[PDB]
Amino acid sequence: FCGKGYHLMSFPQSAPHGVVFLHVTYVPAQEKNFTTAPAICHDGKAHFPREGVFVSNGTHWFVTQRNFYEPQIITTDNTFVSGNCDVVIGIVNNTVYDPLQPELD
Amino acid sequence: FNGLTVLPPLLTDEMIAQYTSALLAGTITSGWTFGAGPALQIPFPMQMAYRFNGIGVTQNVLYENQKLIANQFNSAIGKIQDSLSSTP
Repeated sequence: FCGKGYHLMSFPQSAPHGVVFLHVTYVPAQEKNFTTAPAICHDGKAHFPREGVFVSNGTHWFVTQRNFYEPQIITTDNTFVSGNCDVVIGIVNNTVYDPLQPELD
Repeated sequence: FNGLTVLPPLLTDEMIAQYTSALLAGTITSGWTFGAGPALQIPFPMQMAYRFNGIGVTQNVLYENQKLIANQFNSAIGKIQDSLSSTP
């Protein structure tokens, strides 16, 4: 509606009999391939991402926001659990660290 | 005649069907992204999980009912054609 791409803002400019809108849009570029899975199985329960996608770069699994590559280590803060891990199709296995354990308070 | 003529359209029916097929393939393999820039491929179940999340239902609901959901979608698409043919 307000230009091609994800809209940021727009500035109006007068014209003799109309308006001229200068839409400022954000457009992605420089994409890259990745391997993914819908859920991670750890301790027998399935984990899903709160926001983002489980993306693997060949040997390690990470979580990343959808529109810009920013991989993070999979932890209990950015994933949530639901039931045992045998109903989901495409589930994978990996260590899901819990930050309270290393502190050992 | 008496001076009245119908001119043909510029895009023939075949070419319009080709444009439509382009839109379908794009939406099936890349979701919304092909409309905002470079088309990025994404598995179709994950795309529908995105959209489920979009209406405020957590995605675990889709991965746990993938089979049932796929059957309902197939049945609905199947009844559409019968309805169009029987409807006068």
